[PDB]
Amino acid sequence: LKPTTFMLKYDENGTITDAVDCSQNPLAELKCSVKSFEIDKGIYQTSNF
Amino acid sequence: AIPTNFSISITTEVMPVSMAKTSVDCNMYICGDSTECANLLLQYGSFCTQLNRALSGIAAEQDRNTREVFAQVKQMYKTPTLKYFGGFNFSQILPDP
Ligand SMILES: *[C@@H]1O[C@H](CO)[C@@H](O[C@@H]2O[C@H](CO)[C@@H](O[C@@H]3O[C@H](CO)[C@@H](O)[C@H](O[C@H]4O[C@H](CO)[C@@H](O)[C@H](O)[C@@H]4O)[C@@H]3O)[C@H](O)[C@H]2NC(C)=O)[C@H](O)[C@H]1NC(C)=O
Ligand SMILES: *[C@@H]1O[C@H](CO)[C@@H](O[C@@H]2O[C@H](CO)[C@@H](O[C@@H]3O[C@H](CO)[C@@H](O)[C@H](O)[C@@H]3O)[C@H](O)[C@H]2NC(C)=O)[C@H](O)[C@H]1NC(C)=O
Repeated sequence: LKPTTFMLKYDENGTITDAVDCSQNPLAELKCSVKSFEIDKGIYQTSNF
Repeated sequence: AIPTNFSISITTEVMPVSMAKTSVDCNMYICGDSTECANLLLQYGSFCTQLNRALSGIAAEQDRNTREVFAQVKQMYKTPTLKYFGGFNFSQILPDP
């Protein structure tokens, strides 16, 4: 186990249906920042470096 | 009274359209090279998130201002080779190859 950050989608019936890493690629971290699974085109600012 | 002769005036006009868009890293400023600040900042939360959204939102408008003024033509026209047109010497307003 490793200290990470995930993001979980619950359904109507309180079931974990989908997850995402915040560490594997910049694309998933974009999903972590905007807090959405589907992302339209464009640039989006995220955290610093 | 009715005027007979006339004159022709050219009057200048100055208007601002934009402003230098900025950006601020938090930890370079509010922390400033110390990890323990960054070990303390996370109690306050993602205020770095909201201000980056705000300042970039200003930055989107600054390009939006310039674009909404200028980008109105749809053909990129060519400057003619002549610059003097029947007493109309455009030698100061047109560019020069
Ligand atoms: C439309 O308007 C433009 C306005 O710029 C005008 O162009 C200018 O014309 C004058 C002459 O009428 C030019 O002045 C001369 O240009 C030549 C070439 O550069 C220079 O060598 C000359 O310098 C010598 O001669 C002078 C007097 O004998 C000396 O004082 C000097 O030290 C040199 O010995 C002289 O400067 C000027 O350069 C142009 N400028 C431009 C940007 O073209 C044009 O004539 C007008 N046309 C019409 C049809 O109205
Ligand atoms: C969340 O859970 C509820 C129940 O725990 C789910 O409702 C159930 O959905 C199924 C699928 O449609 C239903 O089965 C069908 O019912 C219809 C109508 O009676 C019948 O014609 C079909 O042949 C089939 O049997 C089931 O009846 C229904 N039960 C209840 C109590 O509503 C619901 O779909 C779940 N939703 C999610 C997003 O998980």
